[PDB]
Amino acid sequence: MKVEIDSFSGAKIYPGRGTLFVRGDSKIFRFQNSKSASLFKQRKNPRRIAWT
Amino acid sequence: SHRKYEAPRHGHLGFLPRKRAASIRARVKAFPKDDRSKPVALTSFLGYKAGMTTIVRDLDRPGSKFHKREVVEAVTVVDTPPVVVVGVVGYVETPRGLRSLTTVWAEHLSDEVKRRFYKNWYKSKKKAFTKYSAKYAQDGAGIERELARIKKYASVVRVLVHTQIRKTPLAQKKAHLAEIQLNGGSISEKVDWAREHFEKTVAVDSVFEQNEMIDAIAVTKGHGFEGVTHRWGTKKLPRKTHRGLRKVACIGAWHPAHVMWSVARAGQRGYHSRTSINHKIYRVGKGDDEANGATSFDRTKKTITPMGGFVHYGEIKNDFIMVKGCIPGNRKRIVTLRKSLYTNTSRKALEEVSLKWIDTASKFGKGRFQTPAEKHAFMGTLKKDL
Amino acid sequence: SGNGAQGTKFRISLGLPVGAIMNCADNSGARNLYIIAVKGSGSRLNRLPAASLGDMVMATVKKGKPELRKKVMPAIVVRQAKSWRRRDGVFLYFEDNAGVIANPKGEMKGSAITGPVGKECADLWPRVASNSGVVV
RNA sequence: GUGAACAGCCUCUAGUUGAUAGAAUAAUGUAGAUAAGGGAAGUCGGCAAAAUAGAUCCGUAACUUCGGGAUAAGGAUUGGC
RNA sequence: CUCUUAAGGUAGCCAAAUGCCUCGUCAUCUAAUUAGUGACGCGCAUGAAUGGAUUAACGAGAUUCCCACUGUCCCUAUCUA
RNA sequence: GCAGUCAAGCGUUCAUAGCGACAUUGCUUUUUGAUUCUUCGAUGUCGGCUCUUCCUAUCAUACCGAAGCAGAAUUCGGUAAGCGUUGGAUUGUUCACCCACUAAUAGGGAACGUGAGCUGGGUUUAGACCGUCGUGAGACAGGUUAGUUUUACCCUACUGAUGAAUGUUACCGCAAUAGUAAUUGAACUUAGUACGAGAGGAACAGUUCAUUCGGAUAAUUGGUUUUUGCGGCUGUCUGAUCAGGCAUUGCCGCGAAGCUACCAUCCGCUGGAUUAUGGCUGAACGCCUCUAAGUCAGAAUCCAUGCUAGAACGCGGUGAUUUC
Repeated sequence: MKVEIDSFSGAKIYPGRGTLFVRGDSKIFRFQNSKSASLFKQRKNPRRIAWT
Repeated sequence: SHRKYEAPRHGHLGFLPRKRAASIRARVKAFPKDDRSKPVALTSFLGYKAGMTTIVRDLDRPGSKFHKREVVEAVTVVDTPPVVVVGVVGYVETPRGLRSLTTVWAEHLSDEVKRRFYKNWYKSKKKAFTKYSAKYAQDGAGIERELARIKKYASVVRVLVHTQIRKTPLAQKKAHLAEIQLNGGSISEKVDWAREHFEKTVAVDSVFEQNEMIDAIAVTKGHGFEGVTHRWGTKKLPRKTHRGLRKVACIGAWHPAHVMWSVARAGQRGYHSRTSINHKIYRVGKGDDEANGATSFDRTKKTITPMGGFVHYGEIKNDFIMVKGCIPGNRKRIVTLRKSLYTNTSRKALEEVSLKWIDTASKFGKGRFQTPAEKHAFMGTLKKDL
Repeated sequence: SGNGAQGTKFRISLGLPVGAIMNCADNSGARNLYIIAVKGSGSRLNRLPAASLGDMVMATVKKGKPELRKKVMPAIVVRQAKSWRRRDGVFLYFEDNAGVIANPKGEMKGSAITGPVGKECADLWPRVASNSGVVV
């Protein structure tokens, strides 16, 4: 098991928790949870969001 | 007519009658086949489930693409505080079924169990096992003899056993109780093991062991009066159905001139009792041990207890168990474990699993931190800290 | 799947049934494929065939060159767009439903592929994994 | 008052507060709703529903009784200070 | 050539809301079509104010295909009153 | 429609591997007829949807035999209904055709199952068009178009629930009985082996996965939101602000808990008796023979194990059994 960071939010992602998203530019993103993922689908700014 | 498209039935008929249970607790309709070769030990145990959590390990299945690779799995906790023995009893054969002839009982009994016999305890004299007690206070007289009365007879022996519930978080204040069959040899010895074990506490660590397969026997959840769609997974009917669609249509033909037992119909869904076999153990629980939650590889003083606690259940201060999977029964329910009936090879009942990591994250949310410490380190100080 | 599967497959949430359309990640000359069947599929009353990554199907070309169009041909998924689970525990989903073309036995009739693909179809059908520059 | 507007929504004067009520919250229902991936494969049949929806600006087909088609299509924009 | 007509269906039109045999023959749209469209015509039994051929616009009219849309379906779930 | 018989012939040769003429015996009621017995003081009229059950004359799945069967694949046959038997275009369709997946894509009954269970597409009223016939109202298993689908609260049956009486009451518990369920395929090895001239090309064991079904759970993923929990936006009222009200839950973003999903996860047994069949010994019949006596092994079979209710008139064991 390896521990990661949220491609949106900046959190440790423990195994089989959260999700992953992929993008046809081969790029990978990780999400702890549906919140961050939904912001992502909303194509949002994790630098204007506060709690990141 | 020759039903046009010939498909599966819905349902299992061999779980009927789908009804509520006689009891919340699940009796053991059979026990393992004994060999008169062994030491004495039980064939079962009882415990209170508390929830699930998640487990990380490394697979050794030589041919799986995940061989020697990490995986995750889903397990549950079963609070196994040390069972008590209170009395045994004896059974013997007949032409017409095994049959009891004595129930011997200890001298001193916990108040937390004799409440089982009562329904309005708070206004009683408690007056129980008392004229029996005075059978003791003589050397063994009326008592040992029955044990001998059993040894004379009684192919099959069992043990009346109960819990020190009060340690559990719950406020049931009424222990449960049950039988267990014994599976050493030498019934004359079995009873003697027991006669020693009267009022003597027992822990499962003696009995079960890690990487062992078992069965589980318990009473599934309750949901209640349900419809023919869910209770049986029948179809939902289309949009333009008069008088509801969450139905079954043709419960039967003209002739036969009745309704068959084989038809999806409404009725209770849950509080049944079920038999869940072959769920491996991955770890034993030690109430008198911090780092129950640890592994070889993780190594923090973490227990199994999650941050903010289990849902509806709470702490795991007692001993405990970890078993692979999702077992029948819900939080706070008494669960009758049981050793298997037989010898499963399977190339999976034989794997010495080692644990890598155990998730303690809160389940009252979408948990991040295993722990306040970790949590504190990451976020840092707050307006609460000084 | 079938004749060409370089081994086998741990299940993944089927998310590309019939009537469906999925892009083409190769350079064969088609922009879409029309998923209509699956190999070795289930068999059930008014359930539809479902199809997943690594699976081999039959499809048809709507948009592209006429030598391709208006006929059936085998295809192979490489991207699902539906969140499946890997026994590492994780849930991952591409952003596209994407497949390619082949003969029955696993020869890409094209010459290369774009974008990501999944280790499943990769290790299950080799040639793909050759012409892939990317995998996850 | 918003708004184009006696549209809908809210409010003042004036009038009402009336339809058997209470605790519960299972099925089946009625009426409204929401749903991943897919997208009519259901289907007799896209019935229901969902989407589009205003205003400004641009762009605008074949056919045509040359009057229309035409909100054509199809695209953008819209806040607050 | 010939029988016959009071006259012998002209021009136009179609498997058409009229074409039994008919799921007519060909081509198309489809992966695939008794459908839909186009065309052919010995047309059981088309056809000229019994109105023929066509026709812009209009149509809660019928019929087909495509895009978008969506719990119609896969495949079923949940909440509400 | 289905099955047999005798064997002219075909099959290189060969009647009977597989086939079968000329004739012939029968069977089923799933076609359609035939009859008119019931029902015209009314049994809801085709088809589809859903749901269950049942049969066998078996497509597949098990086990075996036969082959003109080397292997391979195929074919004829046998016990077996246990288990399975699909997605779709067009047609109102039944039926049929086509496509495609398939291990396989078998036939059928149940008041031509099934309308107080749907639908109402066709048929089969009334309106309307056309064509042919008819002087005409009008007709046409000729076409087309639109056209109200009622009632259960009763009895039973099915499901689930409760329940008086057996000295009371409580706890543990046996099991008559009844039901039952798991099924199917692929990949790797074997094995490019066996076999075969070669082309080609296997099998059991064994491992990993999956299909269909079932039963449980809901850690995580996803879904759902009246937690009206949080925050956001409009419109309007509260003098302002603050905090808020209505907007048939105002709308939006999140959204814990709960529920839930092959959209998620886990699990799904081992022994016996046997069929077919092949066999041991061995008679009749001084030989032989799987059989008569006897006997062996052996199937997806049967019964058990196991799993599920617990007989409300089946039961044991056991604790305690009121005083003014």
